[PDB]
Amino acid sequence: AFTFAAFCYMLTLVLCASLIFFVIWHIIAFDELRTDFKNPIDQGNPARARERLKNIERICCL
Amino acid sequence: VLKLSEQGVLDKLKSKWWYDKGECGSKKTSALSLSNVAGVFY
Repeated sequence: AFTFAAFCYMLTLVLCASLIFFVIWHIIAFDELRTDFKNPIDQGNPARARERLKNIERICCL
Repeated sequence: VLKLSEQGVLDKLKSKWWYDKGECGSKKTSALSLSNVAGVFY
């Protein structure tokens, strides 16, 4: 029957979706980082270098 | 009969044929239980 442990399990079940969301966000951000890294890292254009650096910083902050 | 009663034989037979062969078992708080308010948590 309903008890303290069952309620704990329900609440953890609801809160584990958040952890799944967080890890999915992690892997998406790291896939973007890989797309930036494995792709040529030439920074000849100052604007391109600044944009890439700010993207990296933004993802790290996130 | 009296000797058996003092020796406890009759009580043992009583327990055996009434309880040690019963289909059922052998044998409190007014505080609200979690079953009363389960729907709230659900």
